[PDB]
Amino acid sequence: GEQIFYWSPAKHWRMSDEGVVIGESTYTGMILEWFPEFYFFAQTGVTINRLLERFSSGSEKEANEILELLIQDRVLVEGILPPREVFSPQEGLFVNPYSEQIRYSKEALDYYVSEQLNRTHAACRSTKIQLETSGALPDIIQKRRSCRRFDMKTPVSFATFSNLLSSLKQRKEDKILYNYASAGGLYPIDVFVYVKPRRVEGVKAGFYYFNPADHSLVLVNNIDQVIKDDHELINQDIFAQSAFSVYLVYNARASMPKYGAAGYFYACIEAGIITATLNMVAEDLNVGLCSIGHMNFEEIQTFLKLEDHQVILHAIEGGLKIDGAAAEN
Amino acid sequence: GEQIFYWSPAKHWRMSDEGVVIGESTYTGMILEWFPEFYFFAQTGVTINRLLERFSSGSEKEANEILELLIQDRVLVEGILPPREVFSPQEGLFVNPYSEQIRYSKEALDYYVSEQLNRTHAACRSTKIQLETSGALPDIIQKRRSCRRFDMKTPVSFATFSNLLSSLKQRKEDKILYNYASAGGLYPIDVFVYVKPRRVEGVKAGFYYFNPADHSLVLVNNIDQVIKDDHELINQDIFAQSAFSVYLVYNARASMPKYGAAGYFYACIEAGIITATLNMVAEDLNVGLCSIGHMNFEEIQTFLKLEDHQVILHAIEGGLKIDGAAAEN
Amino acid sequence: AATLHQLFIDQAQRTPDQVAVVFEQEWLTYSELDQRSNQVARFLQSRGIGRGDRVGVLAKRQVETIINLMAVLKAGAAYVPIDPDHPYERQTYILENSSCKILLDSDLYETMEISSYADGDLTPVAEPEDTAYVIYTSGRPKGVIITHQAASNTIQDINRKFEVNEEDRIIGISSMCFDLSVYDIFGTLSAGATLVMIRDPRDMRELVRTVERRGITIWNTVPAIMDLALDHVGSHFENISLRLVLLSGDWIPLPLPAKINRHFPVADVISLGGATEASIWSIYWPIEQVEANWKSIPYGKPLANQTYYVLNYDQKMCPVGVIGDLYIGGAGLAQGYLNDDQKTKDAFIMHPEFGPIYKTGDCGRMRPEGYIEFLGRQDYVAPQAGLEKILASVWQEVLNVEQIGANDHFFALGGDSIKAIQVSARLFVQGYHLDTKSLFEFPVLRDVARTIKKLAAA
Ligand SMILES: *P(=O)(O)OCC(C)(C)[C@@H](O)C(=O)NCCC(=O)NCCS[C@@H](CS(=O)(=O)NC[C@H]1O[C@@H](n2cnc3c(N)ncnc32)[C@H](O)[C@@H]1O)[C@@H](N)CS
Ligand SMILES: Cc1cc2nc3c(=O)[nH]c(=O)nc-3n(C[C@H](O)[C@H](O)[C@H](O)COP(=O)(O)O)c2cc1C
Ligand SMILES: Cc1cc2nc3c(=O)[nH]c(=O)nc-3n(C[C@H](O)[C@H](O)[C@H](O)COP(=O)(O)O)c2cc1C
Repeated sequence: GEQIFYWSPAKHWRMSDEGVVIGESTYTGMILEWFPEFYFFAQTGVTINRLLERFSSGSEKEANEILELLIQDRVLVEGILPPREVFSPQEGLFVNPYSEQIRYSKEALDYYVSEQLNRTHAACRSTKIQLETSGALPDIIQKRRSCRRFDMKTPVSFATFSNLLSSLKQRKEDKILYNYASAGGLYPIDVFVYVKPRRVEGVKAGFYYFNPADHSLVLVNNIDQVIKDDHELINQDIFAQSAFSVYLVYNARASMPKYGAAGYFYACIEAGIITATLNMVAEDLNVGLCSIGHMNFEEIQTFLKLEDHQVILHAIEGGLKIDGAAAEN
Repeated sequence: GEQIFYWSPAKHWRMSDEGVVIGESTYTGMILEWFPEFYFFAQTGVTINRLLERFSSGSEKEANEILELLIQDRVLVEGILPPREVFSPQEGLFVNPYSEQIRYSKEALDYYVSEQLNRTHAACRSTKIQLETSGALPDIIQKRRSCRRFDMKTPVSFATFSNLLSSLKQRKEDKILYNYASAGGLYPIDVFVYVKPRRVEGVKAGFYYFNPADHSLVLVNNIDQVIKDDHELINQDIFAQSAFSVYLVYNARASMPKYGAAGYFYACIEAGIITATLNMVAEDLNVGLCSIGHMNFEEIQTFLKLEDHQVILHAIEGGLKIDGAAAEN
Repeated sequence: AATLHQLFIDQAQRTPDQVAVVFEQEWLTYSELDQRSNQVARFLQSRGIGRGDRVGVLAKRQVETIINLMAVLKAGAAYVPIDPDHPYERQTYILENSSCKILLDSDLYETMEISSYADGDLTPVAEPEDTAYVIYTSGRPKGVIITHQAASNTIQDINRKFEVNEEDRIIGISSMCFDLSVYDIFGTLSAGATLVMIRDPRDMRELVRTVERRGITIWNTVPAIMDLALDHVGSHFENISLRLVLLSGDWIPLPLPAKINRHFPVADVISLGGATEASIWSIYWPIEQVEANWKSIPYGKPLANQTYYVLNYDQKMCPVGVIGDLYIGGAGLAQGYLNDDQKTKDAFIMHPEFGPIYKTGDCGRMRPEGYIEFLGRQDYVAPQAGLEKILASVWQEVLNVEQIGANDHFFALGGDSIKAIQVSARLFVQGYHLDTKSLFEFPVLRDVARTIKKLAAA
């Protein structure tokens, strides 16, 4: 009945004269005597109570303060890590040959980009095969663009919204089938949608879980809502205009029992497969989409009532494309 | 001029009575005195020579043996980790409620799958909106299947092969554009192809780097070749029949200077975007494709002469679809 | 309108899947609240709790408190709310003075395994003439006996005059030891609306975020809460979810409707107040825009089923106005004070030409425009840093002083709760956007300065 916490794989450590270095912070007080044994103990999975019995030796108020902070600072966690924590140690392994001003200066970035778009692999030989551009590509692939401004008046028709979301549904035909691929055919991505008021015909505002087996939306949360402060500054106008928000969620229980940790990796790939699949059906239906890399997923995860085995990988904003005005409603 | 090695983020540790536990192995000998300070020293990046000067104190042959083994066992690494090492610590965080026999028994798996395909999110309310299947989906999306047997006689026409690979090329139009999305428009995935002899009109066997700016293949390696023992048993007949192999490679230098570690995550998503985009152009051209999750990427990475900042994320086998026989050539 | 718990049961059958009450991460639907209140009501009856009894409840900001309250009413007994932050000696006084049998806290449904009791309907016990709750005021404190018939009349007319329905969402700011909360709990439920509970009522910044995050539509507080909250609000803020503002308690400042109209341009703000000694409310007067500005805001007309009088020394109506004492009558009147006959005989009296009346003690006059105006009631060293000086200056203007020691407790100058928020509000406005609470937990002037400045905006 007690919660079991594990040491986060994303956190690396060191002992110090100052105190216990964990991540980018130095800690002081009781935690100095508990350590380093506490590190060893914590990878195995331990409760708050067991930790207190083993380390308290004194004020249980003094012991609870350090335990409360290690959980808050995400050194002790209750379930699978979100992607951003998974990849965080990689910064210490990548040697950056450019200046930081690429991120702070539009002029430094515009140059870094043009250099990366004309890059080649260094181990290339002096032979070439010029192919042929003569081919024709489907317009749904070649004309897809990221839409960051939407028609905020015309509601998405119930037929249009149903068609877009039918790209993700099941198909019974001697065996369950989707319209997109999935490592091992396990399809461990839960699909959620947030709909804004009056922006999708037939769908009241709120968070819904899309059940691909029924082809139905099932309400999760109509009380809370997504706001602009949940989004990065550069994306707040994208969200403001959009009719709905898609959230791609990895269900570890639908994957990891078979493929282990690689199933989490496969679901990140599958998220892109879903994203790209979506953006084509959208172009067929004159719906625009734009992928969102980061946003306050800690809040969205809470709104959707996700369990310990679910983490949000990706978000997409969507809506009808501009072409004509309408009566303001 | 010396190589700098870092402690692998994928490796966690503990001190022991037996010796130094690193990963799933216990180590003995000199390494016991060097530790734990060696751990602290190694996250910062250290050479073999500097390590010897600091820890040798004795037989430089005895010091080199332990250093050679920590590099071999991937505790000390020279560059970014491949996806499989990135995600490996996640096994200790996922509590599996099923039995291991899902992986060993076709009957246990067939049941686990059907349970995961009829799953729902647990926090669902008792409201429902039945949508509409009445829509029509493009055949290129709805009819794509994973093709694991190919026409091994009819060569892929040079026009067909050029059209498939034109999905990944650049488009100059006031600004460089692709036919697929990329976080920050940085497009950090290098695309490589291995072509089998006589299976693609106009393309001699060998490893090529696809340059999207020229729309050209540039040879990397015609000496080596991919063989069936480089593939998992369940995939060897897929590879045997295929005309070519696609390899999706993350170029950290084209991404991480801007987005940090999240750019590695974004490239995994982008790999799926590319994979899915490819599998549709293929269906338009009656080419079949099948994604490959794992394979001996350590060898392929070596054949392609990848640098420290490049790792292989994904592989795809491709070829013409069966429909009619031909003269054996 | 029968009883309070019967209005909830009837509506819970209409919209069983509608959210009944939300706190933070777990909330109860109308069917869930009905099932768990039935289970606890049966548990109370197993302890001999029935008609005529009184049950003490702790007013913690948790959804379990809503279950206990509804379960006490379903058992036929009245509930007496107890403030958990009150000292033990004051909590004990009310419990013994009210003759309560037991005290219900949040440790009950899980502690007593009440999930095993029956969750079905219970054949009714309480009648509209029965006592629904006794609430103590003026802490020494005196309890007010409100019946079910009385509490339902106030609630039924608010919801029907303002069309409260399922789409409404009420923010639960007022503590349950104050009679205002009864509308936030029972008035919300009788219309199928949702109640959002607030963890800390003096966290003005959280109150603002809660209104925007959860689409709050109804605001029902003392006007002091709205005026203090809008002083933690930027000049470019605007919300369109709030549609009804019910203000009552203490005076109603003139600059406040200007703030309410500019930040909530769609909110129908209503100036009211009805004395706890009656059903909570008794007067109804919407801000009818503003075509009149002088020095005071008028009270209004009787809400419904209630009457108002400006009486002289022989209990006769003052002509064409005439400032005098204020009396009320009607279905909202309480039964009396619990176990105090002297105060009951003086406050609740019989009118020579009309039904019973209650003496509010307030003074006022009937304007020729038909509304009654409220005319009052009772007749008879040096800082060590630039930041410390700025913080002292705010203490100086709010508490009206000159120079203070940094170690002078914030209330050495008489500082209370309302002035504590006023201090941090002015600190918030000038660019110290941090902890606007923590004014009594940190006596030192500097300790507050280290807590309010730095970081701030972003
Ligand atoms: P700190 O931690 O202590 O800070 C928090 C505090 C307690 C300061 C603050 O958060 C707070 O007050 N919180 C409690 C919530 C709340 O609103 N409590 C007030 C009780 S509501 C109840 C009061 S009453 O009207 O019955 N009082 C009766 C009496 O008041 C006079 N009166 C009220 N409104 C009037 C108007 N508009 N005009 C003239 N007089 C008014 C009358 O004399 C009346 O008889 C209300 N809601 C029920 S009526
Ligand atoms: C993972 C991901 C995240 C993105 N996030 C944003 C974003 O936050 N804001 C934005 O304006 N565009 C965003 N984009 C859009 C692309 O970075 C880029 O602008 C464009 O999609 C490249 O091709 P396109 O312009 O044809 O769409 C994102 C794309 C991807 C793949
Ligand atoms: C990342 C990934 C790896 C896959 N690896 C294999 C594989 O090794 N062998 C195989 O037969 N199919 C493989 N597949 C195919 C799918 O797991 C699955 O069989 C099929 O694609 C599901 O839809 P489809 O049958 O319509 O293609 C892979 C798919 C993905 C997405």
